[PDB]
Amino acid sequence: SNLFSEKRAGNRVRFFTTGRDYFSDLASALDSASSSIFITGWQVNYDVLLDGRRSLWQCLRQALERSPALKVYVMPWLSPDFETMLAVFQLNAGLEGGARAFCTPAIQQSDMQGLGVAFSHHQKSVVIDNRIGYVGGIDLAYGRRDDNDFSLDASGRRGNDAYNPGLPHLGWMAEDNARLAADQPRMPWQDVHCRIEGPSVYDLARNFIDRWNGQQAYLAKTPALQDTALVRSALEAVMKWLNSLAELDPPTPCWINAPEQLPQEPEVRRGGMTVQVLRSAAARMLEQEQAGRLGAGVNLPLQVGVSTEGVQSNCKDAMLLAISGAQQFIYIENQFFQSEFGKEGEVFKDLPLSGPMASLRDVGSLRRDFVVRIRLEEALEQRDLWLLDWAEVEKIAQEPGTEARQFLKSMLAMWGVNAQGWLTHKLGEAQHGLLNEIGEALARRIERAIQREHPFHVYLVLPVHPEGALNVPNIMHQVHLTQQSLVFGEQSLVKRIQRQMALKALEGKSDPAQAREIIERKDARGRPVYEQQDWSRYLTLLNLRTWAVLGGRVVTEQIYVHSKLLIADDRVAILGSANINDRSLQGERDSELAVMVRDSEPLTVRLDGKNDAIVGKAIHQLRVNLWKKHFGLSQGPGGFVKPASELSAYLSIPAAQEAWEAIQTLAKENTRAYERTFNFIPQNISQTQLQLTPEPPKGFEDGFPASIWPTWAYRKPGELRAGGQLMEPMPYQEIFWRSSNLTSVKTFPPPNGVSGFITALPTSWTRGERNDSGLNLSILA
Ligand SMILES: [Ca+2]
Repeated sequence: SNLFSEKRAGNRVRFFTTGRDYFSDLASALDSASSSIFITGWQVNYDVLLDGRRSLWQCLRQALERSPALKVYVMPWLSPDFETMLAVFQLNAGLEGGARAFCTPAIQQSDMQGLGVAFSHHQKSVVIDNRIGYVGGIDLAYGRRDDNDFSLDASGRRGNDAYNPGLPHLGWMAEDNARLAADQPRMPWQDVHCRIEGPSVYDLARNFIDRWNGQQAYLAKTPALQDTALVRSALEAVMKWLNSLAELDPPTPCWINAPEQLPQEPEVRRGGMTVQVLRSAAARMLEQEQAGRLGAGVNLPLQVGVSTEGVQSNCKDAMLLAISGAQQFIYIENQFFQSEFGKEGEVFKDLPLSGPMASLRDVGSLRRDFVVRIRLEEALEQRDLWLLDWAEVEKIAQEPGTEARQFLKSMLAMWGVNAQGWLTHKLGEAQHGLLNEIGEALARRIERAIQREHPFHVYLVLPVHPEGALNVPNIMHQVHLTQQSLVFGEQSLVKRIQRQMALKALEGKSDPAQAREIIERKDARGRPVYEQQDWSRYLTLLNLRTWAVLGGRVVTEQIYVHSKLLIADDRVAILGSANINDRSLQGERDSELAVMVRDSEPLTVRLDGKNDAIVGKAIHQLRVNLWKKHFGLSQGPGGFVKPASELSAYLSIPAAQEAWEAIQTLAKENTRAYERTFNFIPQNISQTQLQLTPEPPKGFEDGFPASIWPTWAYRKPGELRAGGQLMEPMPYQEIFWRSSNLTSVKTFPPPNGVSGFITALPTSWTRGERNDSGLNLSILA
C-alpha cells in the first residue's frame, strides 16, 4: 500500500476514444500554453502531425514563440537518440534570449539488476501550465493517429505514419525510401486516452517534476562524476538556506525548481469526477526521486498516506480491487494478457520446441550429416563459435546446391538466435512462470458468481497477436505465453472458470471431497470432464480485425488493441499505460502511469436489461462509445465493413445475457467469414495440415490445431519432431505481395458478410506448440 497519490474529487475528465481526437485536442492545448509544457513518453516522434497539418515540433515552436516565458520539457525514454536532442536544439534555435526548451533522456530505474537494461519508462503523460493533464495509452508516435473508420489505406499518410510492423515495405516514397505499397494495408490503432482538469493534475505534475529532477541528480554520465554532483547539490542547497536566513567535473543540472513551473497544492473539492493517479514505480526509481527533491529543493506538498519510499504497484492494485468489487460485469481492453497460469500445459510430448520455433533455433531442424560434419553440437554446448570444424564448413561451402547454402545460412542464424538466449540468461535470474494475478482474480470473481448463483460476465478485447511479424522469436513467445494464460496453462483463465463450473455442477450429486477427482477424470478423446463446461456464460474473448480492397488486392490485417483500459459496472474506469503482463503490473520493472476514475454525476440504466442499476455517466458513455467504435456504428462514409446494427440494441445492457450472446454470436460469424477465405490469419483449425492417416490420430479429431504460423504444416503428423514447412505464404513474407519472377502471387476471395470489427479469439491456436524463444522469461513476463 505504497500509494503514489490518493483520490481527489472535483475533476473534469474527457475521454479520447480515437488517436485523432487526442492528437487534435493536444494541439489546441499547446495553442494555449504560457508557463510550462511537460512531455514524457515511451517514444516521442517530433514529426507526428497533431491536427493533420502541424507537427508536434511546430506546435512546440509556435508556442515558444508566442509565450515568452514558456519553458518546454521533454523526457523521452532512453533506448539502448541524437534525434531528440537535435530537435530540442532546433526549438531553442534563434530564440529570444537563452534556451527555453530542454530534454533529458530518461534512463530506466528498475529494480532488476543486470536484467535492468531490458526495461523502460512506459508512461504516456503530457502536462500543460500545470492546468491540463493528459495520460493514457497513446504515445506521440507514428501510427497512433487513427479514427473510427479503421481504414487500411496506408497511402494517405507519409513517412512511417504508414505504420505496419508485420509487413515488408515494398513501395516507395516520392519526395532508404521504402513505405507501404498502395496495395499493402496499414495496421490500425485502437487506443484509449484522456484529458484531466481539476486537483488531480497536481499529482500528474508531481510525477513529471519529481521524475525529471530525479534523472538530473544522476545525469552524471559516469558513476564517478556522480558523487561530485551529489556533493555540489548538498552545497548549493545549504547555500540556498543560508541566503534564505538573511578534467573531472559533472554537468550543470537543469532543475525544475522555478516557481512558475511548480504547481500549487490543490484544495479539497467536491463533485465532478473522482480521480486517483497511479504508478508502477521501482524502489530505485523512488529513491532517485528523493534524490532530486534535495537537488532541486522541490518538496511538493504530499497527501497524507502517500509514500516517498518503496516499490509502487498502484496499477496492478487498483485493477485487482475493481475486479473484486465488480457487481455485474467487467470490460477490459489490453494489448497484453499474460498472467499467472500455473503449470504450462497442452504442449505435445515428443516435440520439445514447436516446429516453427525449432526451425529457428533447434539444430535438429538441419540435416544430421552437415551438423556432425562441422561438429555443431560440440560448439553449441561450449558456446565457442570457433570450436567448429572450419575445415568441413569449407567443404560444405564448396559443395554446390541449395541444401549446402541454406545450411550454412540457417546455421549461423540459429547461433545468433541462441546466443541472445544465453545473454539474457546470464544477466540475471529467470523467474519460473508468470507472477501477476489478474487471471486468478478474474477467475475468482467469476467463481464467486458461479458459486452463489449470480450472473456475471467478463469481456476481453486483445490484439490478434503482438504487433510485428509472426516469425520474430519473442513475438512468437508472447503469443505462446498469451494463450497459456487464456486457454492452456493448467491453471489458465478458462480452465479455472471451467473447473469451477464443473465443481458447482456436482453440488448435491456426489460427495464434496471426491469432486476434485471427478472433474479431473478423463474422457474418450483424452480430455478431462471439467472441459465439458461452457465458460462462454461468463467470459467473452474478442480480437479486432478489418479487411479491404487495396490496389485491386483483397487484404486483411488486425486492428491493434493498444488500449490499457478496464471498466466495471460502468461505475469505475482504470486508464493508462499498464499492460496485463509482469513488466507493467509488478511495480519493480517498467515504470507506468494510470488513473482510476469514477463519476459523481449519476445515471440510471438496466445494465442487465431488467433491474435498475446506477452508473457513472461519463464511464457509462465511454464504454458505450467504445462498443460503438468496434461495432462499426461510429465509422463514416467508406470502408469495406458494414455497421453491425444488430448490436445497436445492446449498448446499454452489457450485463444482460442476450447482450454477450449477441456479441459472441456475431464475433463467431465474423471470424468464420474471414476463415472461409483467409488460411493465414491465426485461427483454431489448421487448413494446410492434412491428415495422412486412415483415422485421425489421438485428439486430432475435428481437426488439427493451427500453428503460430497457420499456413505451416508438419511433414509427418506422427513425427511432429521431424519438422515441416510453410505450405503457403504468410503476410510477413515478400512472396506474399510480389510475384518472385519464378512463382506467382496468390490472392483471396473477399470476406462475405462481415459486420463490425469484432472477432473471435482463437481458443485453439498454437495448441500443442511450445514456442519458447529461449530468452530469459523475466524479460518476456
Ligand atoms: Ca468507414
